[PDB]
Amino acid sequence: ELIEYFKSQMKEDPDMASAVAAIRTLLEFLKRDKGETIQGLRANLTSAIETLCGVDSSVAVSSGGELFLRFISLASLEYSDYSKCKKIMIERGELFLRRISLSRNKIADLCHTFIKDGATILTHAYSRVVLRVLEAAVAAKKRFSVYVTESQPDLSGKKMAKALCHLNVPVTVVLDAAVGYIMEKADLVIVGAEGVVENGGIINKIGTNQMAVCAKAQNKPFYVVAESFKFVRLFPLNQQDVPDKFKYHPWVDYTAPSLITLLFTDLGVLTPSAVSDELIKLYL
Amino acid sequence: VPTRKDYGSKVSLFSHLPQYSRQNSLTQFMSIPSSVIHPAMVRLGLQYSQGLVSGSNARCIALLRALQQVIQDYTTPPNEELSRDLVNKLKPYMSFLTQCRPLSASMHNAIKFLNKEITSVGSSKREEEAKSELRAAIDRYVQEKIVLAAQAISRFAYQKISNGDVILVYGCSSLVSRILQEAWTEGRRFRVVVVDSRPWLEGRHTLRSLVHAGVPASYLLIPAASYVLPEVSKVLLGAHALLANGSVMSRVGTAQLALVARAHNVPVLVCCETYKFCERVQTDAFVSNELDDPDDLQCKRGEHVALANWQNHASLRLLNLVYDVTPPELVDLVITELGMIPCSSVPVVLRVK
Repeated sequence: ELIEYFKSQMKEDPDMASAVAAIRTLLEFLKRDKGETIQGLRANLTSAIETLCGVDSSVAVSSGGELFLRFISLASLEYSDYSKCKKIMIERGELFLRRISLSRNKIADLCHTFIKDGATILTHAYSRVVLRVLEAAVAAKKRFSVYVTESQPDLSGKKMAKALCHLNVPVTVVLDAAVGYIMEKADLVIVGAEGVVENGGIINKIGTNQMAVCAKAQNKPFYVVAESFKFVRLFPLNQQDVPDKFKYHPWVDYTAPSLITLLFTDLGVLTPSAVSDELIKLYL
Repeated sequence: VPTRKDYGSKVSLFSHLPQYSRQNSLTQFMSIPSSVIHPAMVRLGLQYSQGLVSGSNARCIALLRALQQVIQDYTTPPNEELSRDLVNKLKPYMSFLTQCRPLSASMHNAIKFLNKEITSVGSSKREEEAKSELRAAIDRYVQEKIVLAAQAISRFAYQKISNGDVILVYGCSSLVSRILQEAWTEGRRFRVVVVDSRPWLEGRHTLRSLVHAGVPASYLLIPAASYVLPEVSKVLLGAHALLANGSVMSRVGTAQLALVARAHNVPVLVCCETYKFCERVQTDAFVSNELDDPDDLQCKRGEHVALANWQNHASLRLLNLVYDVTPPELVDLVITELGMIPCSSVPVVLRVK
């Protein structure tokens, strides 16, 4: 209907993530909902999340939808009036949006310390989180070089290099097949994530997993920068266990937590063993 | 010749290896003018026991010079042939030298080569001619197995050193020092990181050898090797022997350094000559090693020595290993006088020659 129009118009901010826009659309449609019962609202918003992930096939949209449903259930467990409960839901959603829209800056502030002077950083594709981290690092009078792969499916590496050149940072574009070649000249690898699975692994661009192995074979540190709304309760046993709704040439793949050193979220610097703890404490 | 006596209580895992004391010697129960053993052999054994010759090629050179002197002072008895008599006579000398200090692989190879050369002597050959030919053969062996074999290794290792490299060396090695000095003389500009270990502390023999040459060198102990390795470009290690299975037998602080270097993506290079290649194999430093004087582990820290009287404690053992074995998977390149061959081509060189 018109929910897709609003969701696609909310993505006029180039810095706004897809999951953030989906959550904003869900909150707007919860505000404008004329329902008088909690079950009808839950069902309508569930079908709306279904439509949203039908429009955008990213894992972040599904993660945000599940987080919104869990927040709805948590707010409904308390008051049980659906009027005062609705006001509480509205104010809590406002506060949650205001707190989650500034998580990238906090991630950058807490992650930019791990970058030394004169080190070499390896990135896979274009991501706003790595860009903000590198900007916060170069703002602290740090000097380093950046290697970025081209990400052949959609040339996001050239876009990342063009965005980094405006920051006066030496950047070099390498091919996807030359990952194992420049791995010895890189001091650390920093990648983003589209979704963090239960065990601790990530779900990212197709050329990420093969880069986490080549780093593990050389004891290179491998850091993942991702927000908190990307925590999804999924457990892929292998590359085939990933749902086809997210992969569709595959557009995404899974990386095991044993190849990940640290995660930098708005909750802080965590190990791959903390995502499962957070998901269990949330009772999603 | 009386057998050497054991000193101290040895470790249960190393209870099959002889452990001697540097203070006591066998010359107390021998003639002052030596009769059963040659005087040159007695001097060589005393130098080996006192630690005056504590290298690998130096020990072989000293042994070959002593053998040349013995052959020069040798006279074949009547009714006997030189080929068998000299071989039967040189056996108690080697037994006494082993009693003084366990022989090295280079010494074993030299003894085998000399025994073969003596056995390959004709019957109609004169005595003086045979002795002179044996001396000339020993001289040619020293020339083309140590002197000429080091220049080829220095020339092969020159193309592997680049400007701005950080080479990490360990202990004292003649070949490594010669390679570094010749590389600095040719025009290569780099810096060396010297690693040492207790109680010999022979790495200082290399450090002061580089400062006198002009190479910028640093010094640190083996427990702090993981701290300086992130800035190391390549690791140059010396080898006492290359076994037939690819393993490297060297100073006890070699396999550990090669293992820690693997975790930092630092290539490990091994330099050794083809005359130190052993046809035997070894998988761990427990089957064959050397137990040095356990009283060398004592150190004066502060005012007193914690190991001043360690014999009083019954269940207190002091282990002082000398050699260790590195697996072939931790070695990347082996430099010899024939070329830069992998660590798995050791039997091939053993089969060609």
